[PDB]
Amino acid sequence: GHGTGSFGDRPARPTLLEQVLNQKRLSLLRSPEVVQFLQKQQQLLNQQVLEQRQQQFPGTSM
Amino acid sequence: GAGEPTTLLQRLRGTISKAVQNKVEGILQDVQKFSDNDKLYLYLQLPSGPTTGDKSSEPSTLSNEEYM
Amino acid sequence: GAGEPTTLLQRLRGTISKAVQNKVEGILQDVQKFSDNDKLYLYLQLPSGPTTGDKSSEPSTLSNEEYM
Repeated sequence: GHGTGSFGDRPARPTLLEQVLNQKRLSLLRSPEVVQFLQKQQQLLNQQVLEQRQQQFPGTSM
Repeated sequence: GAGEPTTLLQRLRGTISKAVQNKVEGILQDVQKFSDNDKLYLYLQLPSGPTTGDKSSEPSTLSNEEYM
Repeated sequence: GAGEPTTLLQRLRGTISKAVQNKVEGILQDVQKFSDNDKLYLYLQLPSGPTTGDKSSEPSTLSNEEYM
């Protein structure tokens, strides 16, 4: 069983909630060593990706 | 609340801390207490109550890009 | 052991609990208390077969043809 492919959130924006949550996901069983390093590694790559924001105000076609 | 223990990095560098491991298992079970999927969505995909983006936070250079 | 009105999934579905958020913060400060890379190597130093199938050397080319 696996959740369908729903596009919404993205790998970025580190937060407390997202920490404990994402942590358990990668935990699988109950590995503190993995969930630890992984959690940190994820946060790092998270900040890296996602560039700055812009305006973007198109207007063409129907 | 007395005594003079060592540092965390030190006690850890020499060997894993019982509190660290135990703690991890503590919270892990806390959430596991209920549905992991149902909650996973209710959390990671929270509906976000009346926050209006932290009262119009309007981020800029708080944390997104910098260097390397 | 205190009370527990309504179901757990629902009791939380309405809104995250303060106690829960608290624990989360604790863990964050826990790992952050010490470097990640430094501890990474320190931990691996322990006997637990770091090999692991030679860093997972599983086969995987591509396999895909559609012409004649």
